[PDB]
Amino acid sequence: AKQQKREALETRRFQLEEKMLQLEHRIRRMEPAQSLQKEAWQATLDRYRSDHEDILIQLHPLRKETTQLLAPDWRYERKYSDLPGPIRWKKQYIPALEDQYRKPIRF
Amino acid sequence: CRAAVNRPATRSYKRPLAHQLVELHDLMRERNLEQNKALEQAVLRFVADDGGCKRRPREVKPLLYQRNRRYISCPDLIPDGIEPARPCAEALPDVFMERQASLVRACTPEDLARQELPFAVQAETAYRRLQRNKRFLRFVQEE
Amino acid sequence: PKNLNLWGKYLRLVGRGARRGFKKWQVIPPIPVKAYGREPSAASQTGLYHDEDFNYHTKRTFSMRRTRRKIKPNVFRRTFTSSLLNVTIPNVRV
Amino acid sequence: WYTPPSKRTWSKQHNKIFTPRPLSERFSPHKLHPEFEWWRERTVQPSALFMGFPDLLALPLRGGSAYIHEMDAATLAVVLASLAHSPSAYSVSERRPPPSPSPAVSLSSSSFSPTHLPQHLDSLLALLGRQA
Amino acid sequence: LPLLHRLIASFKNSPKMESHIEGYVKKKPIAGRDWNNLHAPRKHWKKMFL
Amino acid sequence: PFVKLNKAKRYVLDNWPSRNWDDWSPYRCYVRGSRRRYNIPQDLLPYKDELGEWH
Amino acid sequence: ACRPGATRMKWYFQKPYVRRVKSDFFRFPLLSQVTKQKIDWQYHHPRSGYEAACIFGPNTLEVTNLPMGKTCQYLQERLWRFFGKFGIVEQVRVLPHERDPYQTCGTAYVCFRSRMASLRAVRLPVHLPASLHNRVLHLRHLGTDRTSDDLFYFRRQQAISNLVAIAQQLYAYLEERGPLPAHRALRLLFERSYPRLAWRQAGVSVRTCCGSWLGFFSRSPFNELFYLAREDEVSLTDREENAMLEKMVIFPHLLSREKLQALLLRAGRLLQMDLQNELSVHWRTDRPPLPDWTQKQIQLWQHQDPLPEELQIWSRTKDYYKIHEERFLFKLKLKKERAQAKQEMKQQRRRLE
Amino acid sequence: SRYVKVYRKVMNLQRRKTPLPWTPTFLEFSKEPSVPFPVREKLQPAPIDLSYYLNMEVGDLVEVLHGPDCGRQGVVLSISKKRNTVVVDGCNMKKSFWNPGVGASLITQEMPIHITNVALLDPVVKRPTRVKRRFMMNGECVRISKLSGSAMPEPVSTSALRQPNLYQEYLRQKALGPPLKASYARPDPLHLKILQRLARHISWGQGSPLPTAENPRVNSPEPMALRR
RNA sequence: UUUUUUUUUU
RNA sequence: UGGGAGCGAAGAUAAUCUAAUAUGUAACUCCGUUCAUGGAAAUCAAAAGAGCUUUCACUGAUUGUAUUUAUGAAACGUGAAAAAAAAAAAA
RNA sequence: CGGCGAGAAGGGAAGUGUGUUUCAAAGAA
RNA sequence: UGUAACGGUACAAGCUGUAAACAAAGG
RNA sequence: AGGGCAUGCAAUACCAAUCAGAUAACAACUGAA
RNA sequence: AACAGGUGCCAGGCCAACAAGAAUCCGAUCCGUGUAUUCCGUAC
Repeated sequence: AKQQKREALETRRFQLEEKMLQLEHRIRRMEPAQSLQKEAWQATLDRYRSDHEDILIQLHPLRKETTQLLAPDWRYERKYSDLPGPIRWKKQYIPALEDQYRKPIRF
Repeated sequence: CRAAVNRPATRSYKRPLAHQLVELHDLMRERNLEQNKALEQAVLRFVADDGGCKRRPREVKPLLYQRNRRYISCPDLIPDGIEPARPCAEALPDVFMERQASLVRACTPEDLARQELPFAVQAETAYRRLQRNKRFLRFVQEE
Repeated sequence: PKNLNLWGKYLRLVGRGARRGFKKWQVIPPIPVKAYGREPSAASQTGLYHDEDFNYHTKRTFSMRRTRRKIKPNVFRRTFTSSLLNVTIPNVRV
Repeated sequence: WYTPPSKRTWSKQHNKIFTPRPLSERFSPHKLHPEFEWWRERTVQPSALFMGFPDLLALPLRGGSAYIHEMDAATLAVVLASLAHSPSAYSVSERRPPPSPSPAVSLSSSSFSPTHLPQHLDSLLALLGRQA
Repeated sequence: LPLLHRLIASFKNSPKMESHIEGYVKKKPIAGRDWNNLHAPRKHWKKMFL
Repeated sequence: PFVKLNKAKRYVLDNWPSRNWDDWSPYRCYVRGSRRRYNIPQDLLPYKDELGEWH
Repeated sequence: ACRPGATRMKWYFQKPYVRRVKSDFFRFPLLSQVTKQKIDWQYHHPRSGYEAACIFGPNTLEVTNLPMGKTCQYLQERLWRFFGKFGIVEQVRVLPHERDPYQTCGTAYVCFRSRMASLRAVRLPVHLPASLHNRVLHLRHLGTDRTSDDLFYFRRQQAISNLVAIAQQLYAYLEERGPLPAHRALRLLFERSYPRLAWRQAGVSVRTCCGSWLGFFSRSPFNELFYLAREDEVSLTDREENAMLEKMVIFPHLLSREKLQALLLRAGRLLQMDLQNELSVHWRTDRPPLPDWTQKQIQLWQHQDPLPEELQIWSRTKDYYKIHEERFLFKLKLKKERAQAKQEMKQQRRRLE
Repeated sequence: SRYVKVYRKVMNLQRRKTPLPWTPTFLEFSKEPSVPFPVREKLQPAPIDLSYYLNMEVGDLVEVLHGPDCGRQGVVLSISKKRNTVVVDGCNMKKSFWNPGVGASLITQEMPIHITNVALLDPVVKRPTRVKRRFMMNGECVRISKLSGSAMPEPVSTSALRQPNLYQEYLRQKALGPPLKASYARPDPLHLKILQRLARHISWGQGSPLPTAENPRVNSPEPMALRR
């Protein structure tokens, strides 16, 4: 249910970021000079700033919720529990860990 | 016209036209030649395929059937009270033992002249016969 | 014929059989690898041997004898200073 | 050798030391390939990595676990510094990005926060501190 | 046209049956059924008099 | 005019649009059963590239 | 069979992207206006279209619409050659293909040594021969946001046509009304727009192609159709041109239908030639000469030299051919001898001159 | 080598779909029997419907793993169980042909791809994963992914995925024959009706003469008399 | 001259 | 898989022996087979003319290489099957 | 009662006598 | 994918996977 | 396919110079497949 | 080839959910699809 709203929100944010980056580059290109155009661009960037911040405020809740099962849960593991409806996960490869010398100890 | 009507309707092929066929039919009718075998055969073939406009994939009639084939149920269409004719009272006599004298007779100049006929007359005769021999059974209400 | 830059001038416009049955010991001198279509070697892939690689050759005496032997290329060790990399590259096989 | 080369088949590469070219490689999509072992399952490796550890800046968007408790002092100091010295979201890696350059090239002072706001990392911050 | 003929032609679109391909010829043997085939399993012998 | 057309010939004369004499023009013709029409008095001549070199 | 090299290249057709469902952003992602690709928020960052500027510099170009099946290095040399006309080219960069490093994506960057030199290359587009798929290149200035004229050719064509039609109409008018004033006759001429055919006053095509009314008449094919006469027969701005035109009379030339047609036809070919020549300038104009070594080097970048016959000799099959045949060697010796005799004839002309 | 020819010849038989059609003629015999049949093994594992087991439905989102399309996402259009194949839009286009209709001169069509060469993407993760069915207390069936453990979306409507098959149309047109002549193509119902009328008189006329202006009459058909 | 292709009406 | 690429000896024939055939055959490594291989002329022919590539038949066991033993689907040419120059400046 | 838009790279190959023929090393299913 | 080990079944060239021969009834 | 389904076959390759192993700081250091 | 299976052994008319004879004579024990004669169904 939540995925669908997340999608759209994301898309919108994506678009707004590209427009804001284009406006910032245009403003930077004409630093040593003053004109009406520069003011216009500043105004539009100002607008888009809020227009974008609102999106992130709205988005925050969804991202957390969505990314629920992505991470492991000991509670749901066959090791720490025996209740019906188990959950399994695949081991990752962390160079930071793999490059280190560690003994097969458990305590 | 009979030879050409059977050819394809492609670019690289000579084929007559419908109005040309009617003009030729009238021209032949005028000279007491309307009853032409080749003309009738070409006319039938021309309308057999809408003058070559209609096209269908190559179709071959089946000469054999597989074992345990499909079954289709259908009632008899022949009007009631009709049955095939029965043979004679038991059997015919032997061919070599009994039928040795009746199978042979003296020849005549008429027989010689009939034997000395050409193939086209025979073919025409056959065609006419088959044409004439086309009949169907009638119904009570049809009469 | 076509592709004159490449070896096999007298082999293109011939019978299939000739091509299939062509022997390798009929050629005395070596042939360039680029022209011959030979695959690159592992030692070449690890260095800069622009037109150089392992080749083969055959011998012949007055007694109509023939053999085949392997020959290695000529490689040198040097040092190159790359301005873009901003680091020296010692021991470059060239 | 039997057949001569041409204008299209005169350049070759080593069997092992070569450049992948799926676009210019023989393949049979309409055929079963046992070599690839379609039955065998494979894990999901992280997309973003920093100092050998998962990138903390990509967590808010992409999610995933963080091995914060496995970090050493050395790693943790730099990690901390990273998150303190005006972090940017574009510093993370990309999966098959467009051929054109990325925004990371410039990395100038922007007037907005890309992807997420700075307020979305206190959870991680706490852990970092604890680890410290 | 004949009424009977019309009736008959009415059923032209009915489903057909199976048939063989053009020029279908059944393969038949010439040689006898008796021949040593000692490269066969136990239960697959055909020798009677040879 | 007296040519005994075979299968091969017939195929060409029936398939390839270049043999269509009903729409023949000396200034615009195909090359070999092609779909696109070429300019005979133009296409037969060379031309120079952006660099000014012959092509 | 073995691993292919850079010689072997394959490319398939691309199916156009159509969004069947507008409310399904999952299965039908929205396209991007910058990268021309599907919006991947999950793994791709937003672009701005000015990243190359911070890399190279302000004085840069954005060339797009490149062919396929060509090496990046070859494209770089071609581009350098092309661009060298204007000024000194700094560096040329090409983005390889995503799935094919040996292939070009379709975009490239060009850097110039100067601002004005760069500015001059933005005016007109780049046209490629058949060899290159006839791919028209699109340029853009990152420092100015200036684009090229992609429709130049197509607009010129219509101008040509309009010229033809104006000539015809003038002729007709002359025929129907005898000689007419120069300043008065011109008012009965019209042209049509390139985008959509709309009746307009003549003169845009004249100014485009010919450049002047006077020139129109002074042209090669045009002069055989009409005749101007000075007032006594019976470096100029618009006002002066008009004033001169005010006191002249046009006289037609008696011609047949076939001749007229022929002339009309000829005019078009001439005009077309003009257009072609404009776009097909050389790459070695106002430049010093080059050594033969350099020339050879240049050649090498496109074409390879033939293999020595010494080596080729060995290729002979022993089954049907003799390896070392005295007659075969003698034939080649005679050919080599004849080559010098052929060369002497060409060399004698320089001494004679 | 002097065995390539024969080798190839022999090999061809394998691919050959013997027996082949053969029309009869006058004093001519078939040769199909003389053609050896291909060699095949019987004892082998039984086939399986991978489509059914993988929980893969038409209209689902898939991504290409190998081939030219190293990374490319699409929508499943068609599934063939017997061949164990799928058709994915905008992928694997190699079959080209002449335009049978309005448009350019050449048109291409997508080709089927092995089911094994594709996988189902994760909803949220957007990575290849597995999907399992689960039944509720009420009998409601729900498709749940492995990675994210989330519910799968519904398939796309068939009305949106319906497209015309021009390859089939081209094959149908080719099956008939070359294009018709302009001259022949022109209709002529006025004379066609006269020819059709004469056809019935010729066929069902029983040799009777045609009508005339002076004698506008024709003999009636004769029935089939029974054998008394 | 000693021949020959059946549908009319999805 | 007698398909393609690298390397690649001997028993045997020549009534021992060299070349030569076996054979570029066997073993080893790699590509994994019509969605393949190949390819749209600086070719062939000689005063005529054919017109990318690929399969079959005949020419023909002719020409050629060898000789003490063999090997050789040669080139031009004819018949037949299948027929394919390029979708294309952008939106 | 048919009359000079009369041209299309200057390079490859073929007899070694070439006023002759052909071609363009450089494009996609 | 194809196979080997242990356990159960009637210790077996079968079946089966500690839930080791079945859920068939969601108001 | 409602539900369940220990263990072994040495597995970051749904990707990426080569050379041991949970796949090796440069160099030493080499290559017909 | 009515080899399509079974029924005690060789079955178009018997079991097999849709057509068609418990058919007559002969038979060592001994059923008996078997010999002789004859009827019927069939777009099987």
